[PDB]
Parts: sequence; structure tokens; C-alpha cells
Amino acid sequence: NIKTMIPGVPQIDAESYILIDYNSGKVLAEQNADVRRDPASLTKMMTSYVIGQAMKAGKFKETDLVTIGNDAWATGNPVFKGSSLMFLKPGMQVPVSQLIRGINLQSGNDACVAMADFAAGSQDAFVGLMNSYVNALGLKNTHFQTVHGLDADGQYSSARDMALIGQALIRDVPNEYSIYKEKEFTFNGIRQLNRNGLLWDNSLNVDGIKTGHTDKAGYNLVASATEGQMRLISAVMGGRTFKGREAESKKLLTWGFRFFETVNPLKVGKEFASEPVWFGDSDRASLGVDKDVYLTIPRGRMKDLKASYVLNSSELHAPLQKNQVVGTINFQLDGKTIEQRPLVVLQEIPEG
Repeated sequence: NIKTMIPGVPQIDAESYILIDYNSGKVLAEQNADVRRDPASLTKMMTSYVIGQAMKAGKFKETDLVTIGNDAWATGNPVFKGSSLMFLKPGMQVPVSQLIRGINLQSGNDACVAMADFAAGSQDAFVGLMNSYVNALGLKNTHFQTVHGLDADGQYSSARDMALIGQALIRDVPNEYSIYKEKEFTFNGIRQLNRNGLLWDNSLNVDGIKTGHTDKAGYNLVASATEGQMRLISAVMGGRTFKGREAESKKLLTWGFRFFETVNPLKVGKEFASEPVWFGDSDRASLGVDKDVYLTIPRGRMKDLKASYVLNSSELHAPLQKNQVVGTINFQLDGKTIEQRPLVVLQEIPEG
């Protein structure tokens, strides 16, 4: 019974949370993960995502100089009052590299406006891009109104959606993501520390992502850590107290690594099975997957994992196209199927 135990989830002193495996996408634990809440500074994670996608597409470089306009003037717009700021002033010429550290490490609000105008021409156009990615990522419970998360009564997100944005940052724009573990940067002779305190936690290998607090929102944290190549992402929103700011998320992450492991049983292009084909230039079709398979399973069980498959149709008939789905791979633990993945043709089979 110890081999098949399902571990109890620790109590988390927060309104909402989720813990997922970055590679497999598996939800390890969750509570109220789809509830719409104020994201506060977590919004800047999407701001960073857009900037990263622009850079990935070569629209601008880190050494490019950005001229600060009136709207990014920190003390020119009281909307910034009480918030994190770089103290940008109009006419300043600042490299993208400093601005994006301002956003990522410091959650600098004036820096968000500065990059928004630089990357998209206006704040409104940039928010349009943010929501366009909200749609592309298929988030069902997120909407943005500002490039910083201030002054946005109708913005919202959820623990699940914020973890998925976290996953996308890491996955799609790794060069942008790699900036998040930097503990400090220096601007106008003033040293600024990464506001994500978990970075200093020595028991874990935390390298992101974003912490946030509003009296409205309570404590918000999206974190990610690795043990080897294994990576978990946690999102904890509406954290109730100051003291659990980092602690509640730390409980989740460490629990996740203690009880679960991620395995990669099959890679793209590797033959999983072979089946006869009729009417083709070859006698057999090579079958596998079109995306590396990552699974999340109880730690210790890797040698117990079994795999098998079924076919959608009695016979395979050419023409067969590359990545055509022809069945399903069943991954099993203790006689029970735990994960399914599409079985596909690995090399196209034209008619003879």
C-alpha cells in the first residue's frame, strides 16, 4: 500500500493555488485554481512575455537605447504613487537591458510603460498584444487592461492561468526567462535587489518568477524551481499573511519534489511500434509521437511504468502523412492507465 500511496497535500494558507510540472503539464495539487482574482504585479509576467516574444523575433536588441517619453515619467503621473519605480525621466536614453531588468527584477511600473511604447507604439496596442497571447495560450480566466497592472479595475487572472503564463515564459522565451534569477541590477547608481526573495532560499533551486501584493490581492507569488532537469511551477494567489509570503509556496514546491518525479519515456522520431501498411511504397509504418513525452509519476516508480497501444482503425492504408494520428499510446502503472498520448506515423508513406 506504500507503493501506491497517494500523498496528502499540505495545508496552504492562501485562497488559491496550483502546482504543476513544467514538462508534462501535470497538475500535482490545486485549490480554487480557476477563480478570478486581482493579479496585481503578476500582470508584469505577461508584459515580460510580450517583450520577450518581440526580442525573439528580432524586433529590438538588449543594447538598443530607449528614449523615455512623458507617459513613462515616474513623478509625472501620480498613477504611479506608492508603487515600484525606476524614476525614469523624459529624454533619458536607457538600454532595453536595464528597462527589462527594471520590469523583471524590480517590477518597475514606469519601465513597463517605457517598454510598452517602445515595443508596440502605445500602451493600448501593447495590452492588445497581451490579450492576444492570453488567447493564444488558451487561458480561460485572464484579462488585461494595463501594461503594469495598476489602475485596471477590470483585469483578472487565476492561479492556473498564472502558472501557465509562467510555463510559457520558460518555454517560449528562455532568454527573457533567464533574467529572472538575477538577484540585483544597478540603475542611476542605485543598486536594486530582485524582489523575489525565494531566490536566496538555499534549500531549493528557485529561479523565478514574480511576487506581488495588494490589500486588494493579498500575497501573490508565481515560483519555479528545479531539482535536476525536473521543474515545477507553483502559483499561489491571495496568500493570507506576510510571514507565508514565500513559505507557503516553498511547502508546495518541496512537497512536489519529494513525492513526484518526471520521466521522459519517448522522444519524437523514435519508433514505438511498427504495423503493416497496405498500398504503400513501404510494407510497414513506423509509429511514435510528434512531441517528446513527459509524464509525472510517484517518485520511485519509473521502473514500474508500462506502455502499450491501440489502433483507431483495423487496417492502415497508404497514403499515410507524417504525424498522422493512427491510435493512442497507453502508459500504465499498476494495471491502470495513467496517461494517454497520440500515436502517429513517423515517416510519411506515399502510395506505391
